Amino acid sequence: EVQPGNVTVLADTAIRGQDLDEARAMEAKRKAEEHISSSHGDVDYAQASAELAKAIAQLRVIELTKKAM
Amino acid sequence: RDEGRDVLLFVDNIYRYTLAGTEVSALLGRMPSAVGYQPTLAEEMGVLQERITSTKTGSITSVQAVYVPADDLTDPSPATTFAHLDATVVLSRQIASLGIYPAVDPLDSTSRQLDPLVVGQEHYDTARGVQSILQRYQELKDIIAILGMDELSEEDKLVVARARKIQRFLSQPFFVAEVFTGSPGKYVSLKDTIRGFKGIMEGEYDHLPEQAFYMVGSIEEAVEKAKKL
Amino acid sequence: AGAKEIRSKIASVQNTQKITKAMEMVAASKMRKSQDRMAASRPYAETMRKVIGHLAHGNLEYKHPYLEDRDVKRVGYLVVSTDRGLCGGLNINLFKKLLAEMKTWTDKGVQCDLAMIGSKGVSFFNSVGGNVVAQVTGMGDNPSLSELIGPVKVMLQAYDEGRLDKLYIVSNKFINTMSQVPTISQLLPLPASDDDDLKHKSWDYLYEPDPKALLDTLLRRYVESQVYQGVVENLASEQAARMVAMKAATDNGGSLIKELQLVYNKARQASITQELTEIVSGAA
Amino acid sequence: MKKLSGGIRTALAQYRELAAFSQFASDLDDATRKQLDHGQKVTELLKQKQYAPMSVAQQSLVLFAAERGYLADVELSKIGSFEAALLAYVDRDHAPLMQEINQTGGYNDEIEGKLKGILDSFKATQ
Amino acid sequence: IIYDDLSKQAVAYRQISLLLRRPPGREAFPGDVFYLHSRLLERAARVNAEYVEAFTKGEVKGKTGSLTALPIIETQAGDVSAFVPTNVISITDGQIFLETNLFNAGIRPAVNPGISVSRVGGAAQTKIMKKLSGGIRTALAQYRELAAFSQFASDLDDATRKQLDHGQKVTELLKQKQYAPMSVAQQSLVLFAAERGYLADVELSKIGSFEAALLAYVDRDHAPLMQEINQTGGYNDEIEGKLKGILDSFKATQ
Repeated sequence: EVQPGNVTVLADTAIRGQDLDEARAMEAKRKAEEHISSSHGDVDYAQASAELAKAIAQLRVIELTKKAM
Repeated sequence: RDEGRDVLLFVDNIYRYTLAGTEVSALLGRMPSAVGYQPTLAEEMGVLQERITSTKTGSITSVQAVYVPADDLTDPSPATTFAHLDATVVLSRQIASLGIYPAVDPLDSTSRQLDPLVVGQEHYDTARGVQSILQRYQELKDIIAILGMDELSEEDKLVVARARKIQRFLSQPFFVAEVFTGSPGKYVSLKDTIRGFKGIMEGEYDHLPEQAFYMVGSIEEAVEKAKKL
Repeated sequence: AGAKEIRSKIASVQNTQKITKAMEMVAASKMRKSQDRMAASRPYAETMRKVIGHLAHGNLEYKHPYLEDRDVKRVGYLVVSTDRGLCGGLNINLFKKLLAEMKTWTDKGVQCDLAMIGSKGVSFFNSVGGNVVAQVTGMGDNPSLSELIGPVKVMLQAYDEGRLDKLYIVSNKFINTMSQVPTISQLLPLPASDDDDLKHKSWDYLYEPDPKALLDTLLRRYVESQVYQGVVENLASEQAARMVAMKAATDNGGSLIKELQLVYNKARQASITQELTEIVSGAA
Repeated sequence: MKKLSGGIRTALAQYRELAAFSQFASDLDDATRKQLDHGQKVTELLKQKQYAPMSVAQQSLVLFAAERGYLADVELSKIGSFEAALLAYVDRDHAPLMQEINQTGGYNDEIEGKLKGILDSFKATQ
Repeated sequence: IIYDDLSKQAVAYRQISLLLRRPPGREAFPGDVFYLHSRLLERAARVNAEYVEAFTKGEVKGKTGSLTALPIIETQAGDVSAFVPTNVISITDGQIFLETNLFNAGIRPAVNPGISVSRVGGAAQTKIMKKLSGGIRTALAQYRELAAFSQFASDLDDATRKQLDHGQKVTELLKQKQYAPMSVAQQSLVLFAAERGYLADVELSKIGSFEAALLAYVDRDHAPLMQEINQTGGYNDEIEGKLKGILDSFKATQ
């Protein structure tokens, strides 16, 4: 886009096209028709949420103390 | 005391006293009581303590180092000694870190001689007043590290401005410390202390720098510390 | 009871308390970078809106790709949930708002299609039920425009074919470190900016293919950028809400450790009195 | 029993290891997620009414709960028990090949082969 | 003097005491179990000159005597709140807590900072070591707290990324083989490994070990300037610079 005293290039982040797009769309539709796991990148959250899960688990803690709920 | 004077009775460690009573009570073959203490510790305490009091001819006043076994103030050695104490002076290592050097923690340090009317209302409220401005400053101390100090309302960052200042004031230089230091240090009445603290926290001295109130006596001693800067 | 195991119980809560603290600290560092790429997402979109609004001045009426209003019969929702839990009600409050707003639509007899983004949302609507037409997940801390093209292409196509009359974005707007707000903005039917539309100038581009063709491409490029900066912002809200809700978990654990320490000291005493008593009374 | 109980012992033991993640289920990928479900079911299988002893045809049930996820289909634990009282009685349909396994107290391969088919033949019912 | 396992003495005394039918205490240990370790360790001390002169009857005059105690206590599961351990800790001026998971994790002289402590400390230390050891004590206990956080955090910033490097580099350096004691010239690699991080350069750990080994010899090659330190144990502004050159010079040998 060139205009009076300014020109900007609005770049695509990946090669676009009706062929490549319908490919990504069909994929998105498919992944929804079949609940299936997929890893998010975060490992810091992974092994931490796991340790947290094991450490929290099987504690009779809420029973040992006398708490209302 | 009977001599007519008021006196101070320091006990290196009252806990060791009651604990020693257990060794004896054990040697005399007396039975074990709760948590293996002597059945005579309720009485052994009541006599040591009830002898330190204020007669109408004199008075003994005692500061005793305490030891809480396993940090359970429910243990009889503390739990007994506690039903006798009329005050508690708590020395905090973190309060020492900063530099305020009667390392007493203004909260956690209790004294049932202030709670009441009995000191007087003015002292009591000034006391309770510092116990809030000083505490309110903590709650905001982590809403500040994580967030902007600026988004703290007017009256609250003026609270964090005043509290920041009372805590530097209630520091002090001791005479016995002049050998260690070089700074004379002094002795302030109850009245100059109330005036100084009440004066600070209820709109005043806000113009003085926080440094002003390090390590000095009555409030005017601090006011002159401001010019010296 | 049993001082033996109340210890390991305490030590256990101590550990989890130490973990949630680490999580809080980690989410803290992640937090700054999150707002940065949230800011870097702004130029592309805002510049493109000026170009649209401008060239939308003349060419729009003849054929809106998405400019004009029309009778609502169906509506779409691109929902931005997070790929990771442990962040308070960031997701629940969003879903709860969405559900409540979907209800006002279904009561009027209009259906609601959902494009899902992020694991936690896919799971939630898998349970409470919903018409998820497409999804993308597992982006985590590395969202991209690439991965959004799929789900957006599906929702867009539905609008083109008349199967959708409105299209919303659903995500949390990041106000400040301790305030994220569940928001449902309407993107497409283009709304309505006086700022970008009211003013105009003498000059005009020379479009290679018809300007009608570009007004379409730009409109689609824009809607994708909207959805991306909705995601990229929701992500910066996650890091905050997490490090905040994690400080809470660290303090909850600390309170339990204080209560446990009492329950322990009780058993510690009971244990030592009984052992002493049975020995001495046993001797007799 | 000695043969087909070996599968349960380890299947149970793995569920013991992942029990912690049960609170955070759905956070884990399908790989270990399925092992958790198998564990929940296999422990939901090992539970009986008070005065109802089993016939070493419990063998059929237990054994070939492990062999294949004949429980893996149609898992959800609510049905994972009503299937038990259903496999148990459709065997009394053709039980000559069953009192046989009962008296002999033994199995090799033919009997396994038969067992495999008895369940495949099963899910053409209920 | 060192009492190897006076926690075993305790159980031994408990045996005799129990047979004598005497009334038991906290952990079945007799009532005077504290008094046992009490009067034993109170015995160890530095006694003044006047006392030495009186006892010796004018024999010795200027010298001052002292007996240093070094009692050992065994703790179950690392629990020190236990009865006997509590008593002796309540008696001795400070302690050197050797942590388990440190020891059997390679890092052998497994002293746990932050929990270990020399009650008398500073005064007891040599004039030189006094300056070099100052920070190491505390800053090393922080590396441990931070390495603990490191488990879950990958992609940490360079500022803490460097502190962690310095941490594991000094912890590696601070550890040593058994039967090899070390000169008061140990502060050479103690001080100047931490002083300017002369090991921070060619840091990577596997070298941090062999580095110490050879630095220990190249100084041999001019040990008079070094042995001066072993005799006086003093540190001076000049002495500092003299040392500095020894390491800068070492940055041309390996």
